[PDB]
Amino acid sequence: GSHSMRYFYTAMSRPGRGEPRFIAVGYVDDTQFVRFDSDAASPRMAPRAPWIEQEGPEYWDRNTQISKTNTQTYRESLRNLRGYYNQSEAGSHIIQRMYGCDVGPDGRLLRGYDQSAYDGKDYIALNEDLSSWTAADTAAQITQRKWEAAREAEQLRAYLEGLCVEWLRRYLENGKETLQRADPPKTHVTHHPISDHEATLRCWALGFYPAEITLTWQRDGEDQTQDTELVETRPAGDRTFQKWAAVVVPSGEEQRYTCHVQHEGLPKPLTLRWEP
Amino acid sequence: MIQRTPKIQVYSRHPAENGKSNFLNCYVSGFHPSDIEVDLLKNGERIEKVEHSDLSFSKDWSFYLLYYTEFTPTEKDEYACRVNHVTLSQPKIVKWDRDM
Amino acid sequence: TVRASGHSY
Ligand code: NA
Repeated sequence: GSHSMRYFYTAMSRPGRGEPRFIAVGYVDDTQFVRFDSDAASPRMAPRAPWIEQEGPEYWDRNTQISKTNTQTYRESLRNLRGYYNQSEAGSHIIQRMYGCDVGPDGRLLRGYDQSAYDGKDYIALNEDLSSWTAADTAAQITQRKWEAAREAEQLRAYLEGLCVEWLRRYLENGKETLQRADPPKTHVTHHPISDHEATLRCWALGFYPAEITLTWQRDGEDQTQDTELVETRPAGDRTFQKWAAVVVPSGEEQRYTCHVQHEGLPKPLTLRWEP
Repeated sequence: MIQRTPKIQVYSRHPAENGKSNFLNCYVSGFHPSDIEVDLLKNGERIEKVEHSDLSFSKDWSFYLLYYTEFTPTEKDEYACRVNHVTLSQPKIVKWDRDM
Repeated sequence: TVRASGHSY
């Protein structure tokens, strides 16, 4: 299938409690593979998946150096953004940044991303053209003029079309036995009576990877979107994910309800009903 | 300034069977800002070695974390997750529901 | 691999 690499940066100030913390994590699809935390005793980019451990010291030293520089630049950036919003020195604030690339099954760049938020709201984002910006407000317009003057879009575009695509392809090959393996969900339907009039049908999906999945309930072949309760997909702890969908049905109408499961590990889509 | 309160799910890595080793999970998501306190409770008492995942965030910028520890369920024992965050007046406690 | 450290905001 198609694949993605993303780096997630969080920089968090904490006035009176030391300098702002900088954390970076790298993902391929739903697999984390590196982390950096400026609060660590020896801050370094560290492995978090086995297929990255083979990279050499030149790799780890470049990734560590860039992250230590990033620690300082994001500290400066939190001061700058506090000024841009006329904010007190006593408050805690957060810059977030996610960037990376999507490639198709042939490894060709589908698109690149670079987006930033401040205290949880969109701040500035590189446009899909990898050459223009979208500033959310007049404070972010300052960053944009700073970034146009430093031709930042060109440096990000070069990364997104170059290293990002190239290293993602390398990781996918080095970790092909996991990153390129889709595990289908294990499924089952449970029945839990609510009253004498109704019962809950819950359609379970367990042990699947990647996280992308479609679980839906149908009544007489019609989707029950507005009446279906879907939990947020959740991690099991072993790389796989879990999800369930629930629908409340009249007692005795259970057979009119079917659960439909779509996942890329599945040879064919699944249709499930309660087997009493 | 806008804050988001955490969502909480408590569940086992594998289907629970008494006397068999497993992992208890407390998944906290959808929250902002990122400071959160999460404890796993065995019959009300905090469990000691509880690891957690590296801080990351979803597409809407909200944070998520998985707190987890190895355990062996029994019919007697009761497990739960206790979460505090700036959006909550008091710690929220969510019990492990086994049939789920 | 990470992107080169960029310009402050
Ligand atoms: Na609180």
